[PDB]
Amino acid sequence: RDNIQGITKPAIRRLARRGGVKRISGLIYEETRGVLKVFLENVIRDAVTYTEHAKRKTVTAMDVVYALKRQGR
Amino acid sequence: RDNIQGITKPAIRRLARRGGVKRISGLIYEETRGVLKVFLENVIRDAVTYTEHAKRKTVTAMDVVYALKRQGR
Amino acid sequence: DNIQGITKPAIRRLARRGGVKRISGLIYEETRGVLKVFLENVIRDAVTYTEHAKRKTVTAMDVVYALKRQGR
Amino acid sequence: DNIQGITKPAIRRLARRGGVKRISGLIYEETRGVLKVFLENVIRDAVTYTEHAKRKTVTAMDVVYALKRQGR
Amino acid sequence: ELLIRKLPFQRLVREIAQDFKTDLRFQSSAVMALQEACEAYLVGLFEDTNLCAIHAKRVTIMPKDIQLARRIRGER
Amino acid sequence: ELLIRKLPFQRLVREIAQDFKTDLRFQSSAVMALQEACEAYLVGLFEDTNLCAIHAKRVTIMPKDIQLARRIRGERA
Amino acid sequence: ELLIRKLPFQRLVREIAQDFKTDLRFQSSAVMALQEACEAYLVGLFEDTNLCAIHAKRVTIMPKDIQLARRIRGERA
Amino acid sequence: ELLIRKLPFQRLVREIAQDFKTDLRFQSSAVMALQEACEAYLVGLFEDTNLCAIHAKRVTIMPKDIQLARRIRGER
DNA sequence: TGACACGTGCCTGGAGACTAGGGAGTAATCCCCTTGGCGGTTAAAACGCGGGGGACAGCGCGTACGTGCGTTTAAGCGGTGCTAGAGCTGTCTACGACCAATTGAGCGGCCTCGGCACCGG
DNA sequence: CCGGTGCCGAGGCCGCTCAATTGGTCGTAGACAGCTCTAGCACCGCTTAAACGCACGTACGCGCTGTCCCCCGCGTTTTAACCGCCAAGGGGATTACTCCCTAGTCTCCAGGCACGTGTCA
Repeated sequence: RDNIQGITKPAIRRLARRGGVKRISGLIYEETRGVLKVFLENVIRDAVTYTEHAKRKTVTAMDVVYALKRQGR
Repeated sequence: RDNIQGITKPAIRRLARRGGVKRISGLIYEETRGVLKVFLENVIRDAVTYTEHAKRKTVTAMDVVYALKRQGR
Repeated sequence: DNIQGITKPAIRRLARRGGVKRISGLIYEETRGVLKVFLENVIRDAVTYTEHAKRKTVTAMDVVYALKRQGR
Repeated sequence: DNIQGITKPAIRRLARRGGVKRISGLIYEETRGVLKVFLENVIRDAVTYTEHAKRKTVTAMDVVYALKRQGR
Repeated sequence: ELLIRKLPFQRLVREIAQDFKTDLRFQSSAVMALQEACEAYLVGLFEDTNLCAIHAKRVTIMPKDIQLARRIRGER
Repeated sequence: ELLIRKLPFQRLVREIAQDFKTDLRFQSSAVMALQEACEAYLVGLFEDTNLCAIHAKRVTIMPKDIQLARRIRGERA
Repeated sequence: ELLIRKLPFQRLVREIAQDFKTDLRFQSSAVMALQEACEAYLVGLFEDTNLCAIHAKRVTIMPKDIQLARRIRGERA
Repeated sequence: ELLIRKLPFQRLVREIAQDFKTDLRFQSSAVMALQEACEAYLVGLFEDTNLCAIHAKRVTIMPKDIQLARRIRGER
């Protein structure tokens, strides 16, 4: 199965429950996946950039923190 | 004098000459200075970020190239 | 005349959505040339990806990825 | 006191510039409270910069620096 | 163009400053700078409130709309 | 909505494709995807052309406006 | 206690990275850091989305709620 | 030769950096690299402004020309 | 030590508060169709124990690569004054190409049938 | 070793939408001259450029330890996906109830601008 589909329907529901949402329309799930993908792409693009600057082949935890800062947490 | 004033009027004129303009209005100079400052601020902000990631105290040539790439597009 | 299927009133309507109030008669030929170049470039990349993946079928994601990387 | 100096028609004018079609009567008092908070925060930073430089005259650059760090 | 009148705006800015620090003054270009920023802020805030109003089954903006807009922005 | 007609646009896409690859297939959702992008691109290009017209204190867009907008954007012609 | 499943999230992260740069290895604490940030982001977005739903007197959140929240926050939408 | 003066440009670069992070020292080849990029950027901006000036039947560039060039590329 | 902002006077149309008044636009209310929530469940992809490697980040150190101070100075370059030359606009006259109202004519679209590959279980 | 599916390709018929005609005309092309203004010449002052010098801050490269990523057998394992009944609600139409937005009128005043003055860059 596609890897984007591993962000399962019950997982997105749980995130919404933690956000205080009581009922969730069927169209939320596809919308949430799109939003997540955009966020991930941006962060990872910066993260990999940091990795290359350090002349490494393994992205480090520190790479992500700088990526997150320049994205805005 | 102020450090922004070191990009002198004849220097801005020379940049404009290389840009193919034959005559330059008096208001261009202040406008050009503002544009340059915005550009510089942005690049340096990224440049300094790279320096901190590498745990360095000296901004290197490599720091600038990554800053420029992400601002170049 | 498949290039002619992008009619004059359609291009005017697109321009209205773009905020254009007045439209010269010479715009239409110019816009068509511009449009052709755009399409060629995107499709050229799209078909390249299809051949690289040895799939021979243009997918919707291929076009979206091509379009995304074009804008960069 | 000072927020009541700002005129009711001015806030309506601001909404027109913001592309607002209609305005509830209760917005104006609410808007005034919001405005006061914004100014306080910006001015608080502006004065902080002035004090750090051991100056008694607020400069245009002081406000701009305050504004940048507030918008950021 | 500036949308709020200079003198009432100046009085408010001076009033707030008097409470923060004693006898501080402001430059003319400083107040005009603050006013451009202030007018841009209110216009932007009014854009979002209107967007929030349209989301609801109305076209009239209400006090509750601004507070929602400011809460989601992370201000208050 | 799609301000460009669907069927003539699809024919053009197929027409252009015939020169790149012989008898290559397509998908329906692929053409609709390309069209949303295409219409957004043209509308945006028309925005810049209008800015060029207004710069020249005119209200009528001309071929020179399109050519100026694409050159400053970095579009090779 | 992460709410998104660990293994599928990690798989997605590696997939996206391969298009930026191939043959990259992710540190475990790097993925856990990225996942904590992502889930906090989604939960926060759902908090704002819920506020938008309550605003429209609807107990059920809808795509228009997510789109409104991201537009008012300032995210590209 | 770099059309911008080296030493004043370097002073400006250090000033801006000090606000992002204090006590940083710039590598020489880093400043020359930054300056080449800046001069290339300004020259390119001057090319586009001139195209806008010629478009408007003028030969003298004006602030509105610079603002148009930056707007169509997507700077502001 | 001189230039900047503070404080007050004159006033007049621009702008700001009520006072009627029509009403587009709010807010409860019902029925319905939609439509998630929840209960069962079972195969299953996730979680994990652990060997096994081992590629690779983290850390310490030598050193030379180079930045900072700073010091003089001869010298190319910026600032300022002034000038003569060229360029930025309004209202001149005009026209032609751009706008719209009207009418055949044709292609866009809804719904559907017949045939061909095609990755695939 | 054969199969359900998406595809072109066409048709039948309604069906909005073109090109073309004609007319009214808004806006755009030279332009004369008043006006700004600025590119250039000429000094004069001056701040960049540079070469040591010396002192050292530390970045880069290289080697060593670790440690944690990748891999997977593979065992078990809490659970995601699907069906289906149930009940909450989104919403569209209905209808009562406005106060919100206009005009008129009376009043308050924002700013040129000008003069007098305390204070700190």
